[PDB]
Amino acid sequence: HAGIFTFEEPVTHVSESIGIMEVKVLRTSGARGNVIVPYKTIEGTARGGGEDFEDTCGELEFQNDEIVKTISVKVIDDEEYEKNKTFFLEIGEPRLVGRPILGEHTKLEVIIEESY
Ligand SMILES: [Ca+2]
Ligand SMILES: [Ca+2]
Repeated sequence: HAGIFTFEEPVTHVSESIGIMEVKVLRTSGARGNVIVPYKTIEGTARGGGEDFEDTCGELEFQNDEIVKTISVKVIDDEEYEKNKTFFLEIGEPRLVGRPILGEHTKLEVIIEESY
């Protein structure tokens, strides 16, 4: 009963001026025990390392009966006019600290919409 872990949706649009994007990870079908869920950002046409966004990777620890957590990603606005750019987040194999598992949405494409 350890849970099935998922993003809300596989694609999201955010403004280049959003500042901080807050991405949710949901636990469904069971909330028993402490579970570690790895996550990471991956570049698309948007560049990481603090250029278009800040690299954000690590692990979420869900406590017993905890069913939602947040990954906060810094999205960096600029003064250039360009096309919309993309990056990704992924969640990795969950582990107890009966097994927890990944659910429907395990890769998320973020489309950063030019703010002008
Ligand atoms: Ca930029
Ligand atoms: Ca821009």
